[PDB]
Amino acid sequence: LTNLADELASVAKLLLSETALNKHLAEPTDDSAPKVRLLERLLSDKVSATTLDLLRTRWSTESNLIDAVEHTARLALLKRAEIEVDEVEEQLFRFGRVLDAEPRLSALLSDYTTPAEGRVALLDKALVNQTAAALLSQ
Amino acid sequence: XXXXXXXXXXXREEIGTVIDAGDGIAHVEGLPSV
Amino acid sequence: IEGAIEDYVSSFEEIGTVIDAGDGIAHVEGLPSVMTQELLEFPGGVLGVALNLDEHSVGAVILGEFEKIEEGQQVK
Amino acid sequence: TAGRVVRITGPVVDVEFPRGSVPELFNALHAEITFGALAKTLTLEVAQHLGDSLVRCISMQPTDGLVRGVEVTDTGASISVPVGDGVKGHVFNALGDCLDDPGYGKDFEHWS
Amino acid sequence: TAGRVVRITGPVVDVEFPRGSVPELFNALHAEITFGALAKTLTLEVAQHLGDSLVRCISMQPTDGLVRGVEVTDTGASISVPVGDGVKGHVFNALGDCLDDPGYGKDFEHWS
Repeated sequence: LTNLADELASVAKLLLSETALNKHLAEPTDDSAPKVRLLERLLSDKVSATTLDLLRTRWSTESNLIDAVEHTARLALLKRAEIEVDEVEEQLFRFGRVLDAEPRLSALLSDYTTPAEGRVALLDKALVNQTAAALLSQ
Repeated sequence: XXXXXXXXXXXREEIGTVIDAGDGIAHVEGLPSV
Repeated sequence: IEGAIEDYVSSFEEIGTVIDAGDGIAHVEGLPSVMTQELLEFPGGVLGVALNLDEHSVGAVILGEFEKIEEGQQVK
Repeated sequence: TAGRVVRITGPVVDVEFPRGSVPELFNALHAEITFGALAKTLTLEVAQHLGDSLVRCISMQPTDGLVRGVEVTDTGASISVPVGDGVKGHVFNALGDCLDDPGYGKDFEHWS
Repeated sequence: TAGRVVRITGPVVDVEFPRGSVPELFNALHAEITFGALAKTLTLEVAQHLGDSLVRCISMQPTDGLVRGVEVTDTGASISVPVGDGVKGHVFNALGDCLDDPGYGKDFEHWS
């Protein structure tokens, strides 16, 4: 679960950064054969077999196709915590309380218009349950 | 407070670049101080 | 990376699908090798003229009974 | 390396070039139409830059038969016409091709 | 606590505010212009709420010299005008300051 969530988070980073690929793969086809063709070309060097097998699964637009990778990664990592459900949920509401009580910190956290590495460093330095912090870092 | 203020601390002339041009209009990206 | 992405995009008997239709015009997805003003055919025996070729769909005017056209039909 | 056709709408054609290889305004670009009896070399003129290495062009011949994805080569100069005292007597189209003698004027001084 | 300018087009200025601080319709906002001969305080009236904490405003002085990302302070009330007996015999601009004797209205009763 932890290995697969890292593979899905890292391929989501490749998908949001490779905009030319994103805007080309976000188009429906009459067969899977080209979809598997680029999947075999690009997924083989840096990703695990389970992650590739899941990614091998039609979406309406590129934003939704990218979001669906994060959604699977969140599910995976939360299933990994469940395999501590009360402690991850309570810590995650508590981080939501800290963010909504501090509107300058929540706005400074709006990092899509900024370098995401420096954002993740800043959040990990400001922020406890390890998996709740992992979801927040994801 | 403290950790956030330190992260804000850790965060010549201005250059923009032309991103569109035609018919005597040009759109420039950057120049946050113009 | 980008050259492998471009090589793949070049690699694509081709059939398209109607993604929108109305009033005597339809939009086709696919057909990555269609000529501008190529004559299309639709499943009801209906023809169309590929006037507008966008980055991701082809705009076709319909010739004859456009009532026989609906979303998700194939075109060739 | 050279550009590709990416949109066609009547006589207006969009062409995408590599990041650094984008033509100036009013350059002449060639493109090939190879269908059959309709086949010819198009001349396109650059009219706008649309951003992200994409330019919008105006076609000097009917685009009929042009297909998305064909290669387009940038000549690096505007549309040119033959000039000289030997231009008198003859009939030309806009591109400076002679209609009375098809090979004529190829060796004359060309102005933009 | 205060907002900042996001977009400017002619007389219309869009401003953004912290999550709870969004001002009502028809409040007066202030913004500062800092360049040379154009340097003035600018007063700016709220016309619409655009969602996602954005607010769209109409400028009273010309927007020439205004810059993106400058601070905007909500005054918490509408534009206000001096009213009273001592208003008779003076000339006011729209905003209620006296053209023939500057500052004259500052000690009157003001109305929305």
